[PDB]
Amino acid sequence: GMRQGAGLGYRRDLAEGFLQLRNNDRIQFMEIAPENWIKMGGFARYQFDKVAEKIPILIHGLSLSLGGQAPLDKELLSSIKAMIKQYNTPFFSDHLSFLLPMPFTDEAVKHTAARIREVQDFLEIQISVENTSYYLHSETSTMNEVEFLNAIVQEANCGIHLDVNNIYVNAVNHGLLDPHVFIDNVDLKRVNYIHIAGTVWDLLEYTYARLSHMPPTLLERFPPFEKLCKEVDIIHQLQQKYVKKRGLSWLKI
Ligand SMILES: C[As](C)(=O)[O-]
Ligand SMILES: [Fe+3]
Ligand SMILES: [Fe+3]
Repeated sequence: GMRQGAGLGYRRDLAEGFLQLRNNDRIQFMEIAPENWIKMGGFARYQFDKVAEKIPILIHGLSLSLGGQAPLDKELLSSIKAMIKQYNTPFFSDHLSFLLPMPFTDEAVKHTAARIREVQDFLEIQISVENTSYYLHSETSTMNEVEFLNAIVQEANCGIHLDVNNIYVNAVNHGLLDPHVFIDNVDLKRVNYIHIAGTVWDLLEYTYARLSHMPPTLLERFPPFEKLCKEVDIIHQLQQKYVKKRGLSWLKI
């Protein structure tokens, strides 16, 4: 325990800056993918484990493919459960995929929701689903992106890991959903984790003005460590502006 506030993602090449952090007052938590942890060497893992003595961890995975057709990877799920136990961190988020369009249909909602309920049963925790950029919008879609997300997470009864940039990117690429309409309609009571990497900064403020609580917010990004820490201080200063002005509580994971 315990994750709250503003954090930074772990990379083997930032290990020297992470290992010099004397506490988690500034970098309040870090993020790691299981796909990278699993394939760490002995010394890379040592450095990581040594940083995890001071800086708590959230697990955000790349490859579980929650809306995919291939059966769920039990070898991967087992490493996720092992990490949750090892680092004492009862959180997990991943993505829907990764050519073809991602159709926002009820058939895909029911399919994805059902797999998320299986992942939840195995891990014995509730997971969060991250909104991602998609390349091709399906002609067959019966709903828009925020409807789709909302529907999946309400039918799986899981959280939302909200990525601000991915909202902006789907608005730029497709022109289908105003990022302001997105945030106004997202099930914000379910957002327990946020990612941010100008107009996008303002979408963070727009979200912060509307959430029910203040979740952990990670700077997602190759610049030098202390620059990355100054960017994290700004996310945090922005969090405190909104916790103060709106009387919010900090969500602690
Ligand atoms: C780096 As992403 C598209 O999973 O927020
Ligand atoms: Fe992601
Ligand atoms: Fe992200």
